[PDB]
Amino acid sequence: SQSIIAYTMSLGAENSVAYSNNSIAIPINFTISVTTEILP
Amino acid sequence: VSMTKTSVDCTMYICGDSTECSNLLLQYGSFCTQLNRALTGIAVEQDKNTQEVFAQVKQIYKTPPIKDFGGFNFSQILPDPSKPSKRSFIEDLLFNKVAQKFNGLTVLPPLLTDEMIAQYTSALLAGTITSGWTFGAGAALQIPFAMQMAYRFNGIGVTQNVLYENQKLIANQFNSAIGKIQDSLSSTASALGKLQDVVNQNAQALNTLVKQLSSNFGAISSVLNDILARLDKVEAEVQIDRLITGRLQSLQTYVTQQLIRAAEIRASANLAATKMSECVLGQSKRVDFCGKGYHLMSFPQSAPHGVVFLHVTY
Amino acid sequence: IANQFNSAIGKIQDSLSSTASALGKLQDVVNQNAQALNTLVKQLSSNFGAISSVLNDILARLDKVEAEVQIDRLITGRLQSLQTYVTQQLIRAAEIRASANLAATKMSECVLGQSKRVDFCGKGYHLMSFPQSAPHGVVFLHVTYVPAQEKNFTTAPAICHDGKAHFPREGVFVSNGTHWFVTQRNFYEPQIITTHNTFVSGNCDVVIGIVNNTVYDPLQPELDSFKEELDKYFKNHTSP
Amino acid sequence: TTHNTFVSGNCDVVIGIVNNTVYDPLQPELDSFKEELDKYFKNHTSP
Ligand SMILES: *[C@@H]1O[C@H](CO)[C@@H](O[C@@H]2O[C@H](CO)[C@@H](O[C@H]3O[C@H](CO)[C@@H](O)[C@H](O)[C@@H]3O)[C@H](O)[C@H]2NC(C)=O)[C@H](O)[C@H]1NC(C)=O
Ligand SMILES: *[C@@H]1O[C@H](CO)[C@@H](O[C@@H]2O[C@H](CO)[C@@H](O[C@H]3O[C@H](CO)[C@@H](O)[C@H](O)[C@@H]3O)[C@H](O)[C@H]2NC(C)=O)[C@H](O)[C@H]1NC(C)=O
Ligand SMILES: *[C@@H]1O[C@H](CO)[C@@H](O[C@@H]2O[C@H](CO)[C@@H](O[C@H]3O[C@H](CO)[C@@H](O)[C@H](O)[C@@H]3O)[C@H](O)[C@H]2NC(C)=O)[C@H](O)[C@H]1NC(C)=O
Ligand SMILES: *[C@@H]1O[C@H](CO[C@@H]2O[C@@H](C)[C@@H](O)[C@@H](O)[C@@H]2O)[C@@H](O[C@@H]2O[C@H](CO)[C@@H](O)[C@H](O)[C@H]2NC(C)=O)[C@H](O)[C@H]1NC(C)=O
Ligand SMILES: *[C@@H]1O[C@H](CO)[C@@H](O[C@@H]2O[C@H](CO)[C@@H](O)[C@H](O)[C@H]2NC(C)=O)[C@H](O)[C@H]1NC(C)=O
Ligand SMILES: *[C@@H]1O[C@H](CO)[C@@H](O)[C@H](O)[C@H]1NC(C)=O
Ligand SMILES: *[C@@H]1O[C@H](CO)[C@@H](O)[C@H](O)[C@H]1NC(C)=O
Ligand SMILES: *[C@@H]1O[C@H](CO)[C@@H](O)[C@H](O)[C@H]1NC(C)=O
Repeated sequence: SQSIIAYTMSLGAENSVAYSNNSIAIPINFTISVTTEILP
Repeated sequence: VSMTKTSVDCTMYICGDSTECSNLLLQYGSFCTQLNRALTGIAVEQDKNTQEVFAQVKQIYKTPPIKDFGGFNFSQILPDPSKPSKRSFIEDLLFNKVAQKFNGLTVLPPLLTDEMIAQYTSALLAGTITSGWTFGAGAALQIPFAMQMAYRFNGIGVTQNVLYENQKLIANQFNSAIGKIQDSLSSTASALGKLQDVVNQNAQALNTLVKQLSSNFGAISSVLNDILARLDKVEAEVQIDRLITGRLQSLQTYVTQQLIRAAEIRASANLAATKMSECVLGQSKRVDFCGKGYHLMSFPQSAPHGVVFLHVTY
Repeated sequence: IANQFNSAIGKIQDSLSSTASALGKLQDVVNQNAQALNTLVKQLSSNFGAISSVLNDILARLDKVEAEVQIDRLITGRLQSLQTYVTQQLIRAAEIRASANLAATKMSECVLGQSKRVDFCGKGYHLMSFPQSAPHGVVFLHVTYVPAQEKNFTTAPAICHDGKAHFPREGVFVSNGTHWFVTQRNFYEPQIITTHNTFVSGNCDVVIGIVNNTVYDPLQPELDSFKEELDKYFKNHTSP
Repeated sequence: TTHNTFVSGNCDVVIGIVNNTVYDPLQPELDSFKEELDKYFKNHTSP
């Protein structure tokens, strides 16, 4: 049932953000994240 | 960031519609698969340069419809919905300053259309004026814009009461500062000349590449069909092989200029990806790295083949 | 924090034992060197207009005068192929030079240090990094603090208490709704607002969006406890 | 002193925490303020 499709590429996930002159978002928890970056 | 892509085919460029020429081309070997690979290695990279400069955010951020910024009039650098392109008043200006052809010269399109480059810019900017720096270092957390500006001042060793005691002046300066760059950009050319100076060299390299089709190298014409229409197939080859050894030097040089400039362009695109990281997604303390002065924040702007940074400095 | 670290290193291993193309940047340059040497060799078979591309096939069939006209083509084809190959390799030798000087800069700033540059020691806020040997390459395991669970709060730029404006020395003012606290900028750990958490400058006319709450003083109740004990000593000493 | 340090929570969680004085310098002042006040009450016993 497979096919090759073609499409206009998205720039990834959409996000309108709830900004206001008296609202702040603050983290209550966090992740220690390890990533691998490889260079010649 | 990018330079105008091209692709040029040995077969078309050396041989305008002759199989006698094309057998005499095959006589040299892998040169022409190799020169198709060299220019492909540039065309796959001007997209890579656009992606490392603009794709530093993995969401698209949208402005709020209200201008609740506590005095700072960013409308000149956010979108103008009245345009058929979702660009700003400043970014429209950056495109006001700066099918297939004969002979097998070509100009391939960028992977990202200019409209999508401008979309990444508007999202990096909507992050910048609402999310603090946090949309870089993690998820987007909203902060009041002038309380972000307070963190900036606390960053450059100014006590944050100096912002809240003068926020009106700091905005009436800032709105003039984004107003003065308009008046400069409205009329001066050379303020964007760096991109035009890149475009001129790719055009001057193509002008040369097509000019070199018109050269004898000791052959009885520069033209292929005007040698076939006269000399028969055996004695012609002494002519056609001289047009080959000439035209092939012409490609070998043109590709050498295009690879060496692709490295100069890469070096300028990787510097811009560092400017985008340290100046747009943060507040660097590298002195004069984000424009001359103590740095506060910077705004990316989309321009033909480049990125432009509007750096804000105390 | 250790379990998030151990989880992440365990995942970095589990990925490097399962995904193919993570080391692709190193594979790519080895593929270029394999492809560019293969191309330099495939040029040798080219006749270049000579009677044959095997040079022993000139030297076994022709004498000097006519062998010259053949051998000189083979010199021309090969020499050009080497001027091509060495220039292509020189341009690559800078692609590596730049990748090396970037890796030496990252080794120094991210392994021998902790960089306040954004995105230069992986994504997040940088804590530390670790070097791994790869064939012709380095891998940096960058270790980064990333904020993970967030919620909205109301905020204000200053608290007004004695008509004097109080500002955080570090951190930001946050209301959960009922109260006002001061918290460190990158982790929710609210504190009672005090003269230690907050410094003072000028007056509540000038700060756009200022709000009213008391700022706690630790001295007044403690020196009041001494005034209640003083009261007893005064009342006692009415009796003699 | 309390000025060279800052405070949060209690000794159950911090692995390898150590016992000591933290010497709040307000108090070896305000003790010497109470002992001066006590001299004023002792002087007030005399009239
Ligand atoms: C905003 O944060 C406040 C601080 O945590 C919180 O108020 C606090 O609520 C607790 C109960 O969860 C109170 O604790 C007292 O509760 C009763 C009172 O009679 C006693 O039996 C308990 O032993 C204990 O003393 C705190 O007193 C109270 N803190 C303060 C500073 O008043 C609010 O509820 C939070 N508001 C919102 C909108 O989230
Ligand atoms: C922040 O707190 C301030 C003090 O609690 C408060 O200021 C007070 O506002 C009231 C109401 O406007 C004033 O009341 C006086 O109004 C006029 C003069 O303006 C007089 O004719 C009246 O008799 C009455 O006394 C207070 O004078 C004023 N007090 C001080 C010391 O400023 C602010 O309004 C509060 N703001 C917010 C947003 O909470
Ligand atoms: C740091 O100082 C702590 C006291 O401020 C001390 O904790 C105290 O330790 C003693 C001796 O172990 C305990 O004494 C009691 O032990 C059990 C109950 O735990 C009883 O059965 C005994 O009869 C005896 O009374 C104290 O109860 C305990 N107090 C507290 C508040 O924990 C720490 O041990 C010291 N730590 C270090 C590393 O020096
Ligand atoms: C932060 O708040 C926004 C909107 O404000 C809230 O609106 C009410 C629902 C009520 O909760 C009020 O006390 C707040 O002031 C939230 O934004 C909404 O998010 C959902 C998805 O979760 C989305 O469907 C809505 O369209 C959003 N609305 C708006 C106006 O933006 C947001 O989720 C809150 N985020 C956090 C982390 O607390
Ligand atoms: C931000 O600045 C722009 C540019 O100065 C303002 O645009 C002007 O606005 C007035 C009032 O609407 C008009 O009469 C002018 O003709 C506009 N000029 C231009 C060039 O557009 C804009 O109003 C400001 N926006 C905010 C939110 O303050
Ligand atoms: C924030 O904006 C709203 C209008 O959208 C207004 O009611 C409120 O008073 C503003 N507060 C500040 C501090 O600007
Ligand atoms: C009052 O003074 C007497 C000595 O005259 C002393 O014994 C007593 O403890 C004092 N009590 C109080 C409450 O001050
Ligand atoms: C430190 O190490 C010793 C063993 O060398 C161990 O006995 C002790 O419990 C450790 N202390 C802490 C705080 O973990």
